[PDB]
Amino acid sequence: SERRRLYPPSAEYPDLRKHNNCMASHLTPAVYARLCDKTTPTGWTLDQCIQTGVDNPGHPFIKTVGMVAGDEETYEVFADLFDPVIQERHNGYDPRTMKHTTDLDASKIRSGYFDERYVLSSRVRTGRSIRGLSLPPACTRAERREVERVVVDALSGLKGDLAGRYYRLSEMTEAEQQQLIDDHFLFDKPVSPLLTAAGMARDWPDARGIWHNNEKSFLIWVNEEDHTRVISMEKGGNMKRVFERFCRGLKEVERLIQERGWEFMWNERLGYILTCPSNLGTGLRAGVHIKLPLLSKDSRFPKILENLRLQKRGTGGVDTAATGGVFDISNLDRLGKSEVELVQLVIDGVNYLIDCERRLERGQDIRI
Amino acid sequence: SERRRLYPPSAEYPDLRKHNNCMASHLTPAVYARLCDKTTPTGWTLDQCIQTGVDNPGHPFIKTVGMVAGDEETYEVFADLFDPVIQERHNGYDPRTMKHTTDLDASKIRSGYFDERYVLSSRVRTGRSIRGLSLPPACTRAERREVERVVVDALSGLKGDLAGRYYRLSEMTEAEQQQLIDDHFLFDKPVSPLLTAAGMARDWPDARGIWHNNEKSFLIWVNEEDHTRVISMEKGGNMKRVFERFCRGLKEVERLIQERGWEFMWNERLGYILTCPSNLGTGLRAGVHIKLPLLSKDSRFPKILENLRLQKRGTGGVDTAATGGVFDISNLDRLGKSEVELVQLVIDGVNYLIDCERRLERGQDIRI
Amino acid sequence: SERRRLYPPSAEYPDLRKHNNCMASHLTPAVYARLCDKTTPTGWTLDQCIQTGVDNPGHPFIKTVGMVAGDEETYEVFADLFDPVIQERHNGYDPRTMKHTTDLDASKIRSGYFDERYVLSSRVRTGRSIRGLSLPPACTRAERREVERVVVDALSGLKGDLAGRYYRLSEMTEAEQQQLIDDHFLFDKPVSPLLTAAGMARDWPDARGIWHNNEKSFLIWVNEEDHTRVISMEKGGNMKRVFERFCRGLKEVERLIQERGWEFMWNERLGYILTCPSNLGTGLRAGVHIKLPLLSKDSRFPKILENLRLQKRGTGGVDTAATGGVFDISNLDRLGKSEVELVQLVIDGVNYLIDCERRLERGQDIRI
Amino acid sequence: SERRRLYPPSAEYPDLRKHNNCMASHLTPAVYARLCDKTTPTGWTLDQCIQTGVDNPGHPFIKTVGMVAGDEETYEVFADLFDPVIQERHNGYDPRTMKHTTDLDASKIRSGYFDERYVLSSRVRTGRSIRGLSLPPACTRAERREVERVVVDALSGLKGDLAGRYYRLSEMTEAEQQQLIDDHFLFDKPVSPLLTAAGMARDWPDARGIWHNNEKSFLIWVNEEDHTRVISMEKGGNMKRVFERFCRGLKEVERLIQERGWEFMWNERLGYILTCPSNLGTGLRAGVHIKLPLLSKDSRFPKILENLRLQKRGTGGVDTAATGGVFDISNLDRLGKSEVELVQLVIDGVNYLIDCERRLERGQDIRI
Amino acid sequence: SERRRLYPPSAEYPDLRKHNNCMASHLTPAVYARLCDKTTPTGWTLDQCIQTGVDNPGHPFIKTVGMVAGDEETYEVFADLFDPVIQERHNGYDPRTMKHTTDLDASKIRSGYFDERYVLSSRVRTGRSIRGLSLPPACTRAERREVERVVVDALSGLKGDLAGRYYRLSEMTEAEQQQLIDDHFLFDKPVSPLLTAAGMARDWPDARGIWHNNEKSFLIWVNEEDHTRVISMEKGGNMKRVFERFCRGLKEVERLIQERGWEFMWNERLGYILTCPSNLGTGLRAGVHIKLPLLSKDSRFPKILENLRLQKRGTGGVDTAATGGVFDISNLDRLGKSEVELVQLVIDGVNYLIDCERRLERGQDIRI
Ligand SMILES: Nc1ncnc2c1ncn2[C@@H]1O[C@H](COP(=O)(O)OP(=O)(O)O)[C@@H](O)[C@H]1O
Ligand SMILES: Nc1ncnc2c1ncn2[C@@H]1O[C@H](COP(=O)(O)OP(=O)(O)O)[C@@H](O)[C@H]1O
Ligand SMILES: Nc1ncnc2c1ncn2[C@@H]1O[C@H](COP(=O)(O)OP(=O)(O)O)[C@@H](O)[C@H]1O
Ligand SMILES: Nc1ncnc2c1ncn2[C@@H]1O[C@H](COP(=O)(O)OP(=O)(O)O)[C@@H](O)[C@H]1O
Ligand SMILES: Nc1ncnc2c1ncn2[C@@H]1O[C@H](COP(=O)(O)OP(=O)(O)O)[C@@H](O)[C@H]1O
Ligand SMILES: CN(CC(=O)O)C(=N)N
Ligand SMILES: CN(CC(=O)O)C(=N)N
Ligand SMILES: CN(CC(=O)O)C(=N)N
Ligand SMILES: CN(CC(=O)O)C(=N)N
Ligand SMILES: CN(CC(=O)O)C(=N)N
Ligand SMILES: [Mg+2]
Ligand SMILES: [Mg+2]
Ligand SMILES: [Mg+2]
Ligand SMILES: [Mg+2]
Ligand SMILES: [Mg+2]
Repeated sequence: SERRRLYPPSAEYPDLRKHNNCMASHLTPAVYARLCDKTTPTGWTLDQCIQTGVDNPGHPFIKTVGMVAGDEETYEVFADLFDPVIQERHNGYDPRTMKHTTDLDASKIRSGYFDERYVLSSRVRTGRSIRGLSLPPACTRAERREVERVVVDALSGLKGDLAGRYYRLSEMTEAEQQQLIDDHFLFDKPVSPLLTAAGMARDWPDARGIWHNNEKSFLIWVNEEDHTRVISMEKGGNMKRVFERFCRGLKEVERLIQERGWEFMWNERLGYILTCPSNLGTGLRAGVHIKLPLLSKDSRFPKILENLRLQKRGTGGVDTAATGGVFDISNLDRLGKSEVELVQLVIDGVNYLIDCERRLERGQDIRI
Repeated sequence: SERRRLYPPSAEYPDLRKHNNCMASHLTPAVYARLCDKTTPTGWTLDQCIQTGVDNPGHPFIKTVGMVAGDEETYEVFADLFDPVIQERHNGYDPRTMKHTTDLDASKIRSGYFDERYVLSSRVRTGRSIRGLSLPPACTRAERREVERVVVDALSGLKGDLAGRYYRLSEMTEAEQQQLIDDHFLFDKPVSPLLTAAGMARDWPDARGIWHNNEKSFLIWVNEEDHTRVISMEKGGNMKRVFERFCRGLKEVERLIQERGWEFMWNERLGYILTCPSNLGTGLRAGVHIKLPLLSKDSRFPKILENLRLQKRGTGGVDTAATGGVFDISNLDRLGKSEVELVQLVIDGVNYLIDCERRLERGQDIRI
Repeated sequence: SERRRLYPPSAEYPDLRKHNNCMASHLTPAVYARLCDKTTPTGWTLDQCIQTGVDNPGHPFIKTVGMVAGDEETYEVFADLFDPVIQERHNGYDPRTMKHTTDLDASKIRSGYFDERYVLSSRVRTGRSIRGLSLPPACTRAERREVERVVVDALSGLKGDLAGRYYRLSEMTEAEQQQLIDDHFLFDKPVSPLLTAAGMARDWPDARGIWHNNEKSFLIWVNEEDHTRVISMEKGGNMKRVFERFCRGLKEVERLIQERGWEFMWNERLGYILTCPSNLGTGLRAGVHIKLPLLSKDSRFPKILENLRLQKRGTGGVDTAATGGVFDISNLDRLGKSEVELVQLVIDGVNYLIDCERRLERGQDIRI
Repeated sequence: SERRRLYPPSAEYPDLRKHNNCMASHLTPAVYARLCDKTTPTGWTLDQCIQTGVDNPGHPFIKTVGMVAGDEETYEVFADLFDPVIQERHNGYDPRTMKHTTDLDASKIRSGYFDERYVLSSRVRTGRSIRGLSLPPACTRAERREVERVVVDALSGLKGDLAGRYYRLSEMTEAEQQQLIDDHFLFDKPVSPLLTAAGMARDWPDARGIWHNNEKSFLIWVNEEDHTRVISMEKGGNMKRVFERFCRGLKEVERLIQERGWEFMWNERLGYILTCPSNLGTGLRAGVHIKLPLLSKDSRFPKILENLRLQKRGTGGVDTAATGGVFDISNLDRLGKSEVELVQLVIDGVNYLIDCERRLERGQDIRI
Repeated sequence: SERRRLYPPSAEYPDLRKHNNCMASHLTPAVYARLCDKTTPTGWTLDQCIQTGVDNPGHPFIKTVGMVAGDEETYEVFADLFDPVIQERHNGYDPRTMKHTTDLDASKIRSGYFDERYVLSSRVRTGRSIRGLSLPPACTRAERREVERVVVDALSGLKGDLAGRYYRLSEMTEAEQQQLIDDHFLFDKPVSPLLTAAGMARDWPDARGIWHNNEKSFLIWVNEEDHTRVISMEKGGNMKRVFERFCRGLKEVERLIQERGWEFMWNERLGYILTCPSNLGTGLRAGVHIKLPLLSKDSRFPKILENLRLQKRGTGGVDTAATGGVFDISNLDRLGKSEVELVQLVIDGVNYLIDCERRLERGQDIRI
């Protein structure tokens, strides 16, 4: 009968009295009640959006957004809650008002060769989603396999230095996977609290893989946390070369993907659409491992990092803790700035941190 | 969204831990859960069926059914709950298995003349509903006005001794209504707990009325608790004449109503459909007021009345209390027996009560 | 078939040729026809809105609105009929044009101490509804129980002077309920014509209760006529202290209710949404009992009360009559004025009344 | 809203207190209420079925059925009312139980030559409906034009003696139409009470016509009262030749119609479906005009005609009255008997009438 | 279940990596994804629109549009893809912005008499569609037969010189059809790649025909590639007479068609709606066969033709190749210019070609 009553929205309201994520900070009964009936065309709902944040009040060693997107329409359907979260997460960028700009030209990255005695590694990463296919939080098995096929067929066309091979996760022995992970190449096993709580570990390891070139300097993760993750690595401090290779490889990958009639999720308001709102815009993370000695001598690190808009994760893995003083330092914000700007910002911040190696002098300037 | 959850049926289950009506006795969580989604074509629901019983755990000075019907389909839609209630209320008659038979022949009711020193009044009543129109618990204003028009137009054709007039309740002064009520002719004001709790007092006194003959021995209540209530009264103990007049007048009224294309609610399983399950079948109540000085001398009355299947109400209605020793004693069951049988049963029971009035002897036989 | 015809709206139009309530005054065939198809999302309809007014043309000893709301959406869905009624009931306030403002500050209400020889009691009351739950006229059993649980859990957090206990109506003996009612604390039994006609007495006494502090100066009625009624009472003429306690207790109750994810029905156009349109806005009634020998000497009372915008009800109960010259005099209008303004208005009116009623002089100024 | 009530079926029940047609005889409130919601796939309803009977209580000089069909499905959808009417109209044939048989063989119809001094004309007629197209009572303009095109294209193939031409009613001058009607060839103007009341005169004379052979002994009415009416006429009493020509022409017409992918409405339970239930089965009417001076000498005619199952219409149509003693005497029943049987029955009845006509003796045997 | 996923639009995107038609040039993944859900009221879809272009990447000896329309609504529903195609196909005409104008006046077309030693034939053609009926790509058998009936009935009214006869394709022997085709009168057999791939050859030769006058100078193709194709032919270079006859015959045909209540597909934005977007606007093709000896001497022919906006097809048939040096040279664009303008343009271009024979001089001016 239509006379039966539904549970009022406040009855479903989550208990966030001890949570410490942006979703919990920006979620109110009014917003929840307003959005609790809406749904994206593929069936994504607000509860599925905020489940990861509800289940994870903490999650060291960083501040978590606590939300994910199930498809492209999510960011538009639930904008009333995503917009404040995006604005807070990206230090003031306002998706409602301003637009995002992207340029990939390493030529404007003049300089950018770190001290080889302090870095030991440099990486540049981005993510990409295929339009028309649900994101990992919501994708079914068929959609995930479709993403894998599209990406593999497109990547088969890479030639020259970028020429490489695809390795299916389900077809590689445990020893090979462990070796790849320990070498910082392959993505870790599905143990991240966000990955599990959001539902991105379903059907593991089906349809996940890694496509890498022979030198293993160019890599592409398929179906780990985004549809694709394009990575350029180098065991050194030559961020300039890493970024140049990353730019050319990304351009080639985009061209080959678009050749087959597939286009990437993208809108000028948000840039490139990805699952975590923290990866919107460029989705670019340019970072470096940093030397164990000397940087072990820092005391007021968090304030300096926050003022430089740099995020510090432990050694390999955001879910891990720094061992021996080695830190993965990268940019914090990815939306509102272009890739060249973000890479230059990372270079400047890391150079500032290096200059702050006061093993011979004293005093830190912080220098907001 | 379709992902929202409804209140489970047990959440709506009434609290009947102190109720004393047949609905409360025969209502169980399984039945409520099974029937809580169903609804009659006009929108009647189980909650509306059992509201009067839920709101009225007590209601002296009789045992109440605690249910009503909103339309003809109710008794079929919610039969899983009405059938046990009907069976218990009508001392074993099983609506599922057996059928109801009706005969209105005042020839086979020989005798039936009480002692004028003990009765002082004799009345015979029945009810009738117009098919296609909602019952008073659920009828809207338009439906009630339609019932009034149909009944008044049909009754305009009564001729001879039965010839009479219609008096609209909204058009009679308070003094006239009080005089009619105090004379036991007109129905009382809408104060009955069943009438109020079931919703039969909505829009009072709109479309309610009384059609009576000049001698006021033949009366018809329009829209009080059933669509029509046909009554034959006589200030005496001559039940034979009262029943003869009642039978002929009822036959004429039925003929005139059917002449215009309207038919009465009726099915051979239940007989004549009325709002209260206690009035099903014949819907016939034949009773007599009883002497004040004499029957005040009874002590074990309730057992004798129950064994004779006679119900005792106070003078001036069921909601009042007997004063001075005058009681309204009528038949208790109306379904499964024919009108002639019920009238003969009432006569036999009243004669037994008169015989038991032994102011000169002692000892009551009870005589189940 | 779709060729079947519906009863035209005028066929359902109520017969209000003798009614004396605002609904009857402002209801016209055009409005009824326009609104007779609409319905709130929960199924509330215009007929259910106006049933109480249709059934009750009179109801001394005050002028009745004759309408109720089944949920929050009602006031918006049937605004074409509620707006004129609200405007007339609240002496000119126009819900369409102007806005409502609320301030609960016991600082700006200086003075407010009556004469102990003329008052004997001072009370301040307000009502509150939980958003997302149907109002008492339309609420089901599950919704009523949900309201009770939310309110009881929230009120369990009151500490200090306000600390108190909840008493369930179904679990208190008749003697205790009678003692509480006779002491002016508990709400009366469900006999009010409005309460019965509107359908607010369904399932009584299930899920109704009273939460009061140890001193019984702070009380909260649960599910009588609104979802909650917050009351602060004191046997004396010290309205200042009563209002201060009322303000602080109300603020604490609102905070505790909102802590659990529930919010009160409220919109700046109408203020706080309640069942009766006469309680909209602040929903605040500040009143005092009156000494028996004294105000019994008044003769032109009604004009003075109307000019002061004060309502006069009998001793305890709007449905009762004044006995021994003891009157419950409170403010008449609740929407368009703030709580401080209403309390000051009540104080000024009562002080004027005390200044009037001259056993040593003669002549009443009326003083519009 | 779904809470609005519909007019109860008895409110729409027709007033048949003075009607004298089979529909009025066999229509009861129960049947009307049961069937008043049903409808054929094309939208035909019971009211449209019985409109002609409701509007025409009388209609001399015969007994009328008072019903029509809007399409093939009607006879199945409203069988609960058509079946008793068909049974009464066709002297006991039971559509529910027995089946209809058809044979068109002019070999087994030996004899059949009336007295040329008494007949002056012999005619044989049948009707046919095209399956998939609404009947004249319900057909739209497009459907009527489709019927006309199908019939004309099929009839263009008639060769030899049957070769003829189509004449469109809208393209023939009033003088030509009057001459054709007065010669008993063309159908009369749309003035029949049945034709007008049922709705078969809509858009007249659009898409109506007559296709006749050069000798005008073979004719086909298009869209007058059935989709097609096949007629074979002759002057004199040579019924055998008329029936032989009728049979061969009908067979050829059926073959040509079926060649184009169209089939006739037909089911073994009812035979050939036509608008009026009186034309079901064979739909065959074989009749003769009869002598003016002579049969004017009959006195007990109606009983003899009824006992012979012969119907007597006036000359120049059913709606006219016999002039000068000339009568159109044909078979009364068309369903349950085969065409050969019906023609033989007509011959036997007319021969009996001739034998009883001779006034040289006295006494009529009636001879049921 | 609603949780099942659909193939993403890019999965259905056609593979056009080697196609050479305007649809392939102007089709992009974004447009396909945007339009792949839409559909005209009759069920036409984008895939059905572009099937012919997808299946035919080449098709000498001209540039093909690669699209067709299934009904009138197509050009509006899929305008996002048809508009750029129309603009490119009609040398800059913008359907979104500008409007189309039509005038058929053979008075303002003075001159127009070619050299009889170079032409040997002149023809003027247009197409017309009946509003409310699906176009040949999507029309069912019933719709095609309806078009045939409407056109034949209308054309039966042609009188005088234009008087002619209809010849049904299914009723003419192979020899007659071959003779008509070889004489350049009848349309070729259904072998055109566009006709087959678009679905215009379904049910061949049902409901196709040719209506021509006795002199065979005025012809009308029924149901070949448009609903109607009106043609005026004449051996020789007297284009003025051909165009005059064409104009008067077209006006008469339009009048006769409109007399019966049928109107032609037409809107001022696009002109006359036809299946191929290359025939929009006037739908007019005025052309001439050209001399074999002399025009065989052309060397830079294609550039001259393109600059003159003239299209060159082989001898009879767009799908055939020029034999012996005889070419069918007509106007290329049909939308944005009026019929008189197009005919004058054709005359000027053909005269320029004649003057460029240069059998006695040297040098071609091209003369854009
Ligand atoms: N500067 C770096 N040098 C080498 N490896 C890195 C660097 N930054 C990240 N990685 C590798 O990336 C993997 C996953 O890191 P994660 O915190 O998930 O980064 P992301 O945000 O790109 O997922 C780790 O196994 C780590 O070894
Ligand atoms: N035997 C009787 N004699 C006189 N009046 C009677 C008798 N029985 C019932 N009544 C009258 O009928 C009225 C209503 O009685 P009630 O118990 O409601 O009857 P019902 O069973 O028809 O509802 C009362 O005012 C009462 O006086
Ligand atoms: N000034 C007062 N002093 C003591 N009790 C009061 C006062 N005003 C109202 N009450 C109590 O409130 C109860 C209900 O009063 P009612 O007319 O319903 O007011 P409300 O409009 O708040 O419901 C009564 O039982 C009465 O005793
Ligand atoms: N035996 C006959 N001879 C000549 N004409 C006849 C004969 N029977 C019928 N008709 C003609 O048929 C026409 C219509 O008759 P009608 O009663 O409508 O027959 P039907 O019921 O078959 O339509 C009349 O004009 C009448 O002249
Ligand atoms: N100038 C012309 N003279 C004679 N016949 C022509 C001429 N132009 C076209 N045709 C005839 O038209 C027929 C079909 O030509 P087609 O290329 O389909 O033109 P359209 O675009 O009008 O269909 C051919 O059989 C051809 O003989
Ligand atoms: C650790 N997280 C969550 C976040 O960035 O807030 C990732 N999206 N990787
Ligand atoms: C008193 N009652 C209730 C009952 O019979 O149970 C009436 N239906 N009158
Ligand atoms: C007495 N009433 C009715 C009214 O205020 O009109 C209450 N709502 N309490
Ligand atoms: C006269 N009628 C009606 C009837 O047969 O009842 C015709 N159907 N022709
Ligand atoms: C040859 N074609 C295709 C085209 O014009 O592109 C025809 N529509 N005739
Ligand atoms: Mg990661
Ligand atoms: Mg009663
Ligand atoms: Mg109250
Ligand atoms: Mg006829
Ligand atoms: Mg062609």
